[PDB]
Amino acid sequence: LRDRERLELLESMRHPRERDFYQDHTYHNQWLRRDLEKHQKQQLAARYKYFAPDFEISPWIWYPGDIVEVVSGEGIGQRGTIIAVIKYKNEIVVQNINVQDVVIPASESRPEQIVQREHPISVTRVRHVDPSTNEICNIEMVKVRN
Amino acid sequence: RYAFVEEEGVMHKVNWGLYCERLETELTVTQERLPQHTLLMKAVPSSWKKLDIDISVIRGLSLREAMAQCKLSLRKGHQIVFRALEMAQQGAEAKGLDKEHLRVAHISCYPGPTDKQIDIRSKGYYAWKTKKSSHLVLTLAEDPEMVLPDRTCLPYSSLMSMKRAGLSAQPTVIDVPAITADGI
Amino acid sequence: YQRGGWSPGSKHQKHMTLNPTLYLYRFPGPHGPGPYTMKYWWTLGCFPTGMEVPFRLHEFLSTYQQEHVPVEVEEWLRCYIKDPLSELVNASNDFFKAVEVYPEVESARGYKTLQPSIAPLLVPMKKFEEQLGVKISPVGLRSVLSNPVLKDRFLDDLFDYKSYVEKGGSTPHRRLARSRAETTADDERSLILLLTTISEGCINAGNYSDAASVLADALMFCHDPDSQATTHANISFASLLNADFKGAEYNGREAALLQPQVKPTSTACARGYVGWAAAAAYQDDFEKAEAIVKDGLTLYVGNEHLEKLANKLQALREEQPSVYKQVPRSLRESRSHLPSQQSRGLLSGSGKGFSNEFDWVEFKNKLYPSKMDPRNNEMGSVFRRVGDLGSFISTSRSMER
Amino acid sequence: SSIFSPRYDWRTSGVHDIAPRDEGDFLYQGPQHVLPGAHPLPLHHPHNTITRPVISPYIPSPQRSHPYFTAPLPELPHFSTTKPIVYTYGTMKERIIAPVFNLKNEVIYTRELDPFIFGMYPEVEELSKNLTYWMVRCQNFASKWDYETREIWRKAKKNWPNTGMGMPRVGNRKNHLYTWGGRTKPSKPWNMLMPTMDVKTWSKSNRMMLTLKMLQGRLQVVDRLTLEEPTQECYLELCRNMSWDVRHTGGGVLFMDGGSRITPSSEFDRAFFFGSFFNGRNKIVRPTVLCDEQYDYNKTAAKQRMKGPKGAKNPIPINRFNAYDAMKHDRLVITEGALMQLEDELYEHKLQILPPHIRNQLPEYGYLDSEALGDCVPS
Amino acid sequence: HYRAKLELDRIRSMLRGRARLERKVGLKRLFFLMRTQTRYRVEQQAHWE
Amino acid sequence: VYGGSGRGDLLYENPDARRHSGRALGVLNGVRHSSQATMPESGQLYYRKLILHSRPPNGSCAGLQRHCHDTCNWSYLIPSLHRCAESAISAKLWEKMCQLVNLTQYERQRVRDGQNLYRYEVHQRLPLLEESIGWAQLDDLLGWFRSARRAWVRLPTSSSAMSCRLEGHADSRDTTPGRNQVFDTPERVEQLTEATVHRIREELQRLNSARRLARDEELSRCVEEELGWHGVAL
Amino acid sequence: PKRKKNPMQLRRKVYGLHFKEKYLKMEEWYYCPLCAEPKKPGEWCRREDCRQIKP
Amino acid sequence: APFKSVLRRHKHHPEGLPLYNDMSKQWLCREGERWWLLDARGEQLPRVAAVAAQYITGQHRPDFTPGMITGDHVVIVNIKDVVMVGDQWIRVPITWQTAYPGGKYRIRLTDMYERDPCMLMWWFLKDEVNRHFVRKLKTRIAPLEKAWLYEDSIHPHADKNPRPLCWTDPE
RNA sequence: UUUAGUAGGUAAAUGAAAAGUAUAAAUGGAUAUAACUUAAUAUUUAAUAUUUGUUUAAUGAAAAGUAUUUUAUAUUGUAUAGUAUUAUUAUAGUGUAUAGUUUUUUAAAAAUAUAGUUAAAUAAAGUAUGAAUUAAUAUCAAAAUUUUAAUAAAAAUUAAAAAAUUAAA
RNA sequence: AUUUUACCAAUUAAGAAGAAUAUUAUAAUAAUGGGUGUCUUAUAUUUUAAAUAAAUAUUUAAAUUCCGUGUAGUAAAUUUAUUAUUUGUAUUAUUUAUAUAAUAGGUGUAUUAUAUUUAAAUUUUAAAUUUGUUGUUUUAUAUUUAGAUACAUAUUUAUAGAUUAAUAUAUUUAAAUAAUAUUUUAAAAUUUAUUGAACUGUAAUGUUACAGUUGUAUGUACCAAAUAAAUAUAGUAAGAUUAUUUUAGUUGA
Ligand code: FES
Repeated sequence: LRDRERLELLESMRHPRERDFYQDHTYHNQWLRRDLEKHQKQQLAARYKYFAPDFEISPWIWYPGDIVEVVSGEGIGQRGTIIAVIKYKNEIVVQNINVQDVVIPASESRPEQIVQREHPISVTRVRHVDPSTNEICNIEMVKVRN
Repeated sequence: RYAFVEEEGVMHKVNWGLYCERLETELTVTQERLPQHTLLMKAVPSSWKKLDIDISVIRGLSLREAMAQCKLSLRKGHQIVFRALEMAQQGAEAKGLDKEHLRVAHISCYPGPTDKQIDIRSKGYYAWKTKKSSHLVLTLAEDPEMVLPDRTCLPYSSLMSMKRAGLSAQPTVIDVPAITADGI
Repeated sequence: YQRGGWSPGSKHQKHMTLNPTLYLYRFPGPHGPGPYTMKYWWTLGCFPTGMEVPFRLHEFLSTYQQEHVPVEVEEWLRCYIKDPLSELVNASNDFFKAVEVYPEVESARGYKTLQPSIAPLLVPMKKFEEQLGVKISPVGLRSVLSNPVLKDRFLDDLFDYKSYVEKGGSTPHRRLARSRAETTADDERSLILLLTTISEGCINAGNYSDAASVLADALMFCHDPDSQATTHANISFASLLNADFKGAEYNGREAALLQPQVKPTSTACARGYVGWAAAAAYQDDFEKAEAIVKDGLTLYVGNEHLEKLANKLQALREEQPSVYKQVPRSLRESRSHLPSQQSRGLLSGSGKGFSNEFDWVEFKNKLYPSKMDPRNNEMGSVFRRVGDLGSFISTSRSMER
Repeated sequence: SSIFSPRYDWRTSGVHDIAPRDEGDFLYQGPQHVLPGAHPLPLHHPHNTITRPVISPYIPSPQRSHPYFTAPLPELPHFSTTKPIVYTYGTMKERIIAPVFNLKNEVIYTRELDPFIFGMYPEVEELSKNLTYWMVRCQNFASKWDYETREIWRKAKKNWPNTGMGMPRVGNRKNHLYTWGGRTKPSKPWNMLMPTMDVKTWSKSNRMMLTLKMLQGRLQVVDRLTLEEPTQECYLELCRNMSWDVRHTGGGVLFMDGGSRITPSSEFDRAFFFGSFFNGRNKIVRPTVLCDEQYDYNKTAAKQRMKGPKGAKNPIPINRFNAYDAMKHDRLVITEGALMQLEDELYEHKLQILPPHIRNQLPEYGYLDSEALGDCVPS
Repeated sequence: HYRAKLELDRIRSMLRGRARLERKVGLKRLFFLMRTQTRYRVEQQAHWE
Repeated sequence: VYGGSGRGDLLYENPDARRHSGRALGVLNGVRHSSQATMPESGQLYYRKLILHSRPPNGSCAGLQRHCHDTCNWSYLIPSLHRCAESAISAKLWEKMCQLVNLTQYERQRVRDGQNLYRYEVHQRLPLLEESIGWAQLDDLLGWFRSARRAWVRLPTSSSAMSCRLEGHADSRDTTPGRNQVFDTPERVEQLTEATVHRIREELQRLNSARRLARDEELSRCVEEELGWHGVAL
Repeated sequence: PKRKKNPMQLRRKVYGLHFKEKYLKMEEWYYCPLCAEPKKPGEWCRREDCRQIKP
Repeated sequence: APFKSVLRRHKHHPEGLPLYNDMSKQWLCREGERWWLLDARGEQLPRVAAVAAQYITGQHRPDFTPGMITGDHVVIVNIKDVVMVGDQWIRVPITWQTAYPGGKYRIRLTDMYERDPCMLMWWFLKDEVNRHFVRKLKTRIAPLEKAWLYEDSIHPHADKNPRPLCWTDPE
């Protein structure tokens, strides 16, 4: 009954005689810059931990079009091509590795449709594969004068 | 990770993940296959102490009589129970259970969230009034052998008043031939 | 002075000197926000104290992020929608498989065995309903599967529907595309028969509203005159059992009007006449019912249903002299006698102490207290206390208003 | 729990699942059956030669006073001791001769070991003195800081009268009774203690520990501890060749680098010191067992801003050889340079310990040939 | 001071209502019962039997 | 055995051992004597009876008023095995195996774990299946064979996992009564396979429109292919 | 307001009769012949037929 | 644990109080019961009461158990002829009391006899039964109901053949 | 209440772990323990007190509020006090006199407050909401008698004390 | 025809990052008062003084003295130095949250004394206080948690008197040179520095002026006022004080 959908049901169930005063205004001013609850702060940090300074990877060896193999997580040993890369999150999107349904809420012109797209994968999970060796190989950034 | 299970008198290692997923799947499917619909209403606007009384009143009744008593009562708990019964009846209808054979197999409440309100008092004293809420569990099962009392009977006063008005004491029952698809 | 803990959540009393506090009108407790604080949250947008910081990030993620879609994706999703014909074929296949593998009820002696719950049939049913634009009643399906004869008459119809659809026939889709004329096809006839079987199961269960809805969908599908007559008769009977006299009368009249288009062998016309007469009788117009029965007899002399209804009306007529006339026009419908009517009254009836004209009054789409009801300026109405807004006196009485 | 308490046996069922495992659970056939780990003595670390093999000519049997050679066998070029050996009180009174290995894990010759160093029979009281000193000294005293009543940051004023309110008489509630409050006498780094060790006791205990390792056969003399390159791969390769188990769960190795026989050095070899930085358990220590005489300038609270524990202000450095490290690391490796330095630094102490009727004979037998006086070529 | 806390909480299930629900009340009642039973056994049970 | 895992329950629960607990037990609900404070005498039949029967009804067991579930129904037991096999082996892997020995080590270990889990589940469900043989159904027996095939376990009709009995010396096995242990698992499974084959034959004999013709044809083709795969005829 | 109460001391009230009459009562009702709703004798609706003839 | 309901049977309740002779309880056994006849002619009232109580409470049986309430019925006859040693008939008081302030009733054995001698015998039997069992209402009550009193020599228990009760005094 | 058997070291008050004292790493109870000062929580009081929104005759400042005036309608700024509250309660400076300038439940009684002798009104239970002082307490303490170290429901004897609801010191 | 007595029962496995660039100590290299939504204007933005102080001192002797309130250059610019967001989550150790809850439809009795079911018997607080040892006195609703410091032990280098008032005399047997600590809560307190006249009390004509060795009963709902700092002979107030199964002397001198 704490949901907006059941708010009307809750109000109807509540007796008429019991009155709730501050329906439109409030005693304490609500335009003061104050903090949130500890659990809310923790949820914010967990949801966006990439806001921290120097969160990205400095060398950043991972670029689209490379070939990598997953070393940990759901799919282990499966390799593919990096479809996309999210640098500020340190995430990768590799074809046919992490496929999950992507629901789309219905609208006035179309109904709900379920679509599957590769989801981002943590950078540390995958390792580069050398095309010549076709095996897992350590990579390092190098500088060359073209 | 392996889980030990007693098999043939000795402990045997099985895949722990498969073991857990199988256990949870079996529990869920067994509960679903049970011929009953269970509903949980959270944050009921009624103190659990008071709501327990109405729950005990409504306990162990057929759905018809439970609804009738809740509608004929004047209690917050009874109104909440009526709402819960309506929701559970809709759920049972969607699940396929037979409405005419529905019965209440479990009705209980336990304390839920609790808001607090400040109540000023003279001499500078104050306290915190407690706004209580309850969690209501309502289970509707089916009892095909259940036989319901005949409540269509009405007082002789009503009978003779209707007779004076010209109405018929008995219902005007008309035989209704069953639907058929012979013409198709 | 101080008796309990210093925190606001402590129960017992405190004093201003020892434990001074701010004026917190109402705040959550140790066990999380309650219904009252959540009502404040949804209405005012924040807890009534105001010291709390609104935080609906999870709600935003649930609604706005989920419903957000770029223009190109929104434009291409419609083009990449699945194939309706193949999806319908797969839905029919899985539905038939589930129905076939549904276990048969054990005929126990001495008591009634509980019918096994239908868990796996819902999803196939849901997809089949979505594909065909029809709505099947789970209670009806349960009853059909429990009954052995109805189970076979449903399985054969479903198999015929599957075969005719796989043979390349989608009558509803083809008709819709052409409209964007002909008669009913084998596939459409099989679908109508399946829906009629489901409706019969619903009637056996007691769910007359579901039976009527299923038969209405079948009527929508059908286009043949004979199928229309039969479906109208079935809908009339279902509405009579469901206590929908206007619908029953309309369907019976439509069947009796379609009579000429139907061959003599069919009895749908007689069924429609019987339904119309029964609707009139329930509406308490005995003269009209007798006239309709007379017309039905003149049309099809010897019909068993017409003879039975004529005998019942004759018995009612023999009882009438006790009243010396028919039911007066004043009431003409007051008495209620159907179990469907009793169930409706039990469900939607105005309860004592709530769900009445004194508890809450439903405005256009909103709930109001009885005092604010715009349908009556009774002694408990705020409208009574208004008067003489400034334009004119507007009332002769000079004590209030 | 306590053996005598009823709680020791209040549980009577459910400890074991009566169904045994099908993997390794077995039955007791009889006395002829050899059970793993079974041994009549209470061995808290039931190791054998396969688990933690000993580097010595013989397994330390009770028949032998020590696993090492008792005579200079002619198969090898036996080397005498750098300084003459005099059997002081506590020495084993037996000749200690041990084989010296090279970087290839093969013996090259044999070397005499001084009884005063590797022949002082161990004693548990002295070893425990050393161990307790090391354990107390190796704490992070800076982390032993706790708040105090005067540090709780609360208003210095009675919070309410004695009797007016109705609650217990409490004023300036910074006390330990309150969760936010502190302690009258909390633990502080400057209040903690750092024990003061005596050079005599430290040397005696270290030599007892060395003798204990020698008796257990964990001692190994190596000609050199140099690496081809200062990397870690070379160090790991040397460990593999020498059969040193430096894993975190292999037994461990303690190294007294020092130097070779011809060029003893007080500084660790550069390449080996650089390459010995490895995760696994492997410790490098100085070639000395003595310790600088500990002192405490702040023996009284004269320097009020001293943020250090009361006691010795010159604790033994971590890398110094100690009983704790000797016990933790299975094998001990000592170089010829380390032996030379130990004998050189302990010769004077041994001679001073010797009684007078032997001290007077020392010069007669030639144990006091001073290079400074020209009696002998410089050592 | 030692009291049979752990030993008596085990049998705290043998009491009724408040004693069985609240640890302190049950422990006090069980301690009193044990002491009284000991006294009765050592000074009156033999006489009665 | 009342409050814990019972006859056909899959969860393994040692009632005496306080596993799955976040608290050290302070109060023992089933207590007969005050001496049980320090001498609970758990394990003894009568006191253990008291304790276990005082334990509340968990999810496995059901209260006297709550409606139980017909777990002893063949039409439920068979789909349970089918779901077990489906979860153990993914649809992709099942399709790959059917099309096809070149498999990944992870896939091979997954198949072995699935076979082991299926064998354990069959061991647990064996008494219920044996009791429910009589009033089973042909579709459910065909589903039993299909579930065995999907799990990839070849039933011992006389890879293979049922044919070999689990290791363990007979002097250490749990012979305690009241626990549904099946020491002769391969023999019991072979007897069950023969019984279900005979039941299928009897059902077909008893059974002997386009929908029903197609049903009979598909049923015969299934029966034939499944029995051939499992190494059975008729 | 002098001492705490125990569960049995609280259950004395339910033992009594006033509690049962105030809380644990079942209403006798029937289906109204006109509106087919649950109805208690002596109470009727505001519909014209109900007012004229009171079931 | 055991719980005796607060809703007890009260003398003011229509259900009334029971007769333990017709009751059926785990601690009641009338199978081994016998019937004795005690002729209290010329026998001192306290001695008669003690002798009767010994058989009534069942203490005269070697299988006696304090928990079990089993005893032989005793028909006391000629209670009118019961003797008191000396002037005790008027110098021995019987005292009871009501909850009212006045409350106290002091009466003489002469008055108790003039009202009902069986009442006096019942009083003395009650005194003995309380002397031996006082802590339980059932124990205090049941033996008294086992006892039978008759002032005359005529009793209706002839259909039970109550054997005469023979005993000897301490002297 | 002048003794044995069996338990069982001894004739009564200075805790016990071989598991971070870690090489130990999937089934280690390391169960190793403050009834009154701390903090939080759950109860009793509590079926409680309180609350209950069907009727209005009358201020044009400022300190005081800051409660999002979508565009409220030279420069700058318009509405929504204080007593911890939407409370006893008009903040009155100026100034004026027909704007009806509009939120106070309920079917009795006690008690309590108001209201043709002599020197009769108002405040219910119940539906609904829901505090506070208090709280060692076993399902509890009818009563009388007798006695023990100060009230002694502490002891003993004697006796016979039903449950709920309201009121009464 | 009709109908199922009254009473009595129990807390546990936790669904999800609703716990870390976290808590405390630790860096001997920075430093003109940090203030973002800031954003001219400097008659109007000035804090200095030879003293125990944001600079802080290695021992027991003698010695003024009515309880001796007490110890020197150690190296001379010599390294005991007031450190500090990362070129290691800086390092090392240390500490850590009560959001969340179906639990069972009847083992004991049924005319009243209290857990262990053969019926009975026993049973009806604890701690401190009270030394005339109580019936005096005080505290405790319950759950979980917080809560208090006298080093139970000294292995070879090694070596230790006394004595007179004083001079002096010194026939004549030991020894493991180690110091730092010392319950806990609470005194009518007093001391230092500071604010308050919107309340109240005066003078002036709502406002102004006067204030804690003190202004005019009171000075902002405890007038020996309020705010900030402090651990006074806490002693000759009182209370509390964490570890069962024990192993030896006196019970009013
Ligand atoms: S129709 Fe039922 S009350 Fe009028």
